[PDB]
Amino acid sequence: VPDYHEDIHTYLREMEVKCKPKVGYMKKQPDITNSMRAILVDWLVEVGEEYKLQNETLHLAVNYIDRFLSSMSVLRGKLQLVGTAAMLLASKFEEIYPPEVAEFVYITDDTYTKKQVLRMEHLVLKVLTFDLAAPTVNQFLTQYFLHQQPANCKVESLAMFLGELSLIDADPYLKYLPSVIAGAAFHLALYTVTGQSWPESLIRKTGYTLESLKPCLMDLHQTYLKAPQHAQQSIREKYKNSKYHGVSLLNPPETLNL
Amino acid sequence: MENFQKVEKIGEGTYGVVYKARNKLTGEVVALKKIRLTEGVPSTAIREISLLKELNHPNIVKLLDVIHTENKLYLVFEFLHQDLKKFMDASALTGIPLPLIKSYLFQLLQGLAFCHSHRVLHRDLKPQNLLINTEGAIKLADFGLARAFGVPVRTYTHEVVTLWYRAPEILLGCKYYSTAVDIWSLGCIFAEMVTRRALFPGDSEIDQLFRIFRTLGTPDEVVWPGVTSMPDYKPSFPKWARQDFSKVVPPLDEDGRSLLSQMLHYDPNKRISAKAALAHPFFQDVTKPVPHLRL
Ligand SMILES: c1cnn2ncc(-c3ccnc(NC4CC4)n3)c2c1
Repeated sequence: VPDYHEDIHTYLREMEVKCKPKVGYMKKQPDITNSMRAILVDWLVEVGEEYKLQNETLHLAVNYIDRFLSSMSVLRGKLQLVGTAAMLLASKFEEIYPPEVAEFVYITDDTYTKKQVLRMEHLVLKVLTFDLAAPTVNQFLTQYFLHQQPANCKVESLAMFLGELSLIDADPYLKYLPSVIAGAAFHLALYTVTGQSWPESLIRKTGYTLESLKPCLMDLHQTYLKAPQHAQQSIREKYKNSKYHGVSLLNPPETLNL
Repeated sequence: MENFQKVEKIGEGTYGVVYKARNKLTGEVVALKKIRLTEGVPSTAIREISLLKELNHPNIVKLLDVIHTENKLYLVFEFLHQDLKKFMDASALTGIPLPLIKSYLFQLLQGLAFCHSHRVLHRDLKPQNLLINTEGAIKLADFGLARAFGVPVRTYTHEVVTLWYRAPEILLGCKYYSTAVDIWSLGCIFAEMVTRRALFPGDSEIDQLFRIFRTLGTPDEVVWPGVTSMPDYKPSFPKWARQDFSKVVPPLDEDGRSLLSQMLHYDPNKRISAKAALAHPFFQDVTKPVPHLRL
């Protein structure tokens, strides 16, 4: 049905501001670097594939991790326990039949006890003040795809891939709201596949002019280019698959003509 | 948790036990929802809290506080006296007056409209998840199977949802939910307040499907484009004829039927939204009457 789509967009747009992590938190974390987090997020992509989880789960998990770190000092040896609990909560929130805790214990090479993971879950919930219904780059792409004419999976599959890549690198992608990263993702994917641009309808829906997306769109184009060199390679592997139309093997355009 | 006095059990269910309780310090009367704690916090409890916390509305139950211990987790609700099912059972002889049925439906539709416009599907609307007070309010409760649909919600292969209020698209095995399934449920509840009897009381999935058919006809490709393709459709399905809605809901005016037929529309895409139904002629004269409830 159409009647709610508009109300939902404006709601998510309102909510994404609220459920958003502090921009410059990593510098205030005295024992974790952006790298350490990149390594964690990429691992969660591996976890996601291993348990055939929705991409949305991953996207949530990342938001939980980021907001958690936004207010709790965490030591490096405990970062994975944070990552794990978040993936468990994201799974419980999103998935139809979530994976057994015993199994989130199992994927950490038993670095943590079953009792450790469960206690972390309760602490994540506390810090996040139970607010798990977060807007994601994924939720925003879903809304944008309705504006396609017609639906083009390669475009969607590329946008998904592009927006997923954004999760890994806290620098620069904490700068931008999910709705923006999604908008940048969408145009870049559409431009690569069909040669078209950020459509007039979506400008009206979002309020984002293409020029307003430029900054983000500049960084995303770079991430896309340097994708095969990046130290984290799980997503590129994930999106080589025939299911996702092998989008990660499509050559980025060298200039964006902006 | 020590500032609360338990008064009595007022609800049952698989999700947990619900007690009426009193705040010893402020005097406020509440409904406590207990959950024992081994797979960590139950998924249903995780969804129920995080979602209710967004939805502040007069026709959605107010989650007042969540109190988390190590070994127990309590959800603190504003108190409401009884549910719609218990009221319906009690109105068996006398009937629920149409002015009140309208009132209830109107509010139900307002709760659902607010849910759906905040990307929340209830998924399990049935008379027991709907709470009424002595003053004329009715509110959507139990959000354990509720879902956020920023991304479209895939349907479970073993639908744990109630059988009688289940939408045809689910029973026919569609891939995703949509707001349409919540409207269907309400439709069935609306008919039930009118008829004093359950509209589609099936035994199994196929009995539930057949009961829907005997009344509204067996859908074809004309009335529902793509129905034949759906995974759980069968060619060997009987072709039942659509029944006269005056014989299905006798004491309902033309608008009432107009509205009911629209909530019970076959194609989920053409089925009325909660938002639209509020504008339907049926509600032009809507009031807010008080029900006569029992202890
Ligand atoms: C059934 C199932 N889940 N669930 N959660 C909260 C409530 C609630 C809220 C407010 N009042 C009441 N009391 C009603 C039982 C009469 N129940 C309730 C009732």
